[PDB]
Amino acid sequence: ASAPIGSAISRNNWAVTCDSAQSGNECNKAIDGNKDTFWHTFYGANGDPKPPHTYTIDMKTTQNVNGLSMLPRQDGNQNGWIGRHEVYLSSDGTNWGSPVASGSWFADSTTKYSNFETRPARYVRLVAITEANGQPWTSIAEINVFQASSYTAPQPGLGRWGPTIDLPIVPAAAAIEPTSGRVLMWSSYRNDAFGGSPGGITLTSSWDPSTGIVSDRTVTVTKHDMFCPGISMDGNGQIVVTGGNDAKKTSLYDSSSDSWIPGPDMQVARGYQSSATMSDGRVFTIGGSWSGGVFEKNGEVYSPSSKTWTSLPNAKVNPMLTADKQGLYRSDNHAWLFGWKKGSVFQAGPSTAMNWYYTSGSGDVKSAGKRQSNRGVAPDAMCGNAVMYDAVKGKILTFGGSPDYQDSDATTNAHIITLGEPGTSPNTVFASNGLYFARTFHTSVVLPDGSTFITGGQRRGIPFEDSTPVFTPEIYVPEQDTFYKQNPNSIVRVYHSISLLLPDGRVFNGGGGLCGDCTTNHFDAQIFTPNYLYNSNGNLATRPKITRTSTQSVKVGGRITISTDSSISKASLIRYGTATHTVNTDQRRIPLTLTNNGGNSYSFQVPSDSGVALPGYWMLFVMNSAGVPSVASTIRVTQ
Ligand code: NA
Repeated sequence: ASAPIGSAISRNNWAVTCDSAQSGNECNKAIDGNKDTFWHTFYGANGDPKPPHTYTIDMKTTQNVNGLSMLPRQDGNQNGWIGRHEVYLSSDGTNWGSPVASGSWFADSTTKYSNFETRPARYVRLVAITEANGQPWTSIAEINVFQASSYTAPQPGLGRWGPTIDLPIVPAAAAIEPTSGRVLMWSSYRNDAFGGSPGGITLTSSWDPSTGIVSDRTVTVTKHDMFCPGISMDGNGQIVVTGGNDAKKTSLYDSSSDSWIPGPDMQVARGYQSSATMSDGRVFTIGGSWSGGVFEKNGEVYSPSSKTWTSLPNAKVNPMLTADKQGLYRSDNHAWLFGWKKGSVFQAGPSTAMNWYYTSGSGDVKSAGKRQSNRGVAPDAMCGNAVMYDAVKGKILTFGGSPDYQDSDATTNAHIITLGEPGTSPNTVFASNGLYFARTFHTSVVLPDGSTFITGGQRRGIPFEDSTPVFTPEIYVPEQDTFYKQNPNSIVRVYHSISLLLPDGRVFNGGGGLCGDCTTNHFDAQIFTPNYLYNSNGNLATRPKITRTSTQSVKVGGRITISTDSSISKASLIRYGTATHTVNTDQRRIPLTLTNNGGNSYSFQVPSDSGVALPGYWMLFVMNSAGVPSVASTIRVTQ
């Protein structure tokens, strides 16, 4: 199950309108209180009018709406089950504006919801754009509207949440398809659960920011249930998904062909391990005792060229283990890994102990010291996040998490780690005064400007429970060494949520749950629009445009020339991300130094070090003096 974010509104006084209704299947059947009676559009003898179909509610009064429920026809028949939909609010009944929520509902008879940010409204409208099976009708047994306890206008200058994207599944794993710009999400063998999988199947779903279409697809070709895996975008631009429910499998997603390809089996079966792309396009993985057994799982490395997994037994997991109470089952999970110089992998935590992993010969691991500051040695921060916001200066921001995977209090601790040469002890200091809010299970993304957006989580880690939620996101401004609270959202994002940067510079935040019958499944996502996209008036700012790119594929050391429509002040490269269970080893930012060629023409050099400019796909963003970013240009960086 799922749940609405508010309280059901009294349907006493309501006035409802439909595009059609078959006698017996009248509009009002939908708000009668009887799950046995439903509204149904014309059929048979009345004809079969295709969708869109519409349900308009006049609540007669103004309420703080925050959601809606749609209980499908419970008579064993599928006819009229809403797939694609859009929800609109209106204070007047004429001017609706943009949908507050849209996406697709899974084809089943469970109550479906639309949770959205609170908005004062008198009129509601649900548009059924499609029928779950491609049929013409639309049926609704019961429809409810929810209200917030109160309404608080988002404050100016602190970004905005919305709209909500409804999905058929809990997006507990997501990636950005670099070629398409689509957000790819996967759950498990089921749309709402992982437990009891026969393995070999994965439900996936894609959201296209450009069209707003949510398209779903079952993957079986790779004979893998991709729940609880390792994710890395290799040197080739292919997404490497490893283990999880099918502990030894590897599945390869090729954005280019929009296809899933079976990969080689890992040497060791793992679940909940982290994997990281190396300076040579290879993928390194270590740990993962959630599945495939609980024992010391040393490193192994994947060669996209030979399509082999090679064990690196001397790349020892032991030094990176946290002191988790549940033991190894959790202690080797979600390592904060970063591919660095010369085939090295840096492990920034969660363990207090940081380490250098080497991939030559049978591997090696060297101690890089302890995460600490003037405030002390940092404790284990299981499920804390780690973001490399300046790969040129080797700057990594770390924050939140807790000593144990669950039933532990989250921290406010935040640190800056500055990496040097592999084998050396990096410098670590405290970040400002730490987070405004302790959190675990939160997610984060590095934005075009080098700031880090941090959202969701809870104060105390209790998987599948929406307790002690943090609704206030924070942004860390490196230049200022300051954290800034942003406008709060309304939907809890704890265990199993994700965040990804979209090519347009907005953040996609979604998921949480995946616990079957629980009422904590969130079959949605929301868009956060950072303040850099607005002007003072609260309207959207005008964005520089990249009118030209000399090439869309460059070698490390390579030079790119672009023309813009306006004079640009700054530019950055951001590696395409992948995310699951707080881990995102693919994203990183490179601040570029621009050569002003006159006539709004500029050139920049891509770092010559493939351990900085890890190969794969990147997004190029230009900023005007105002600080407004362009939408990204996609650049393939090859070694
Ligand atoms: Na009814």
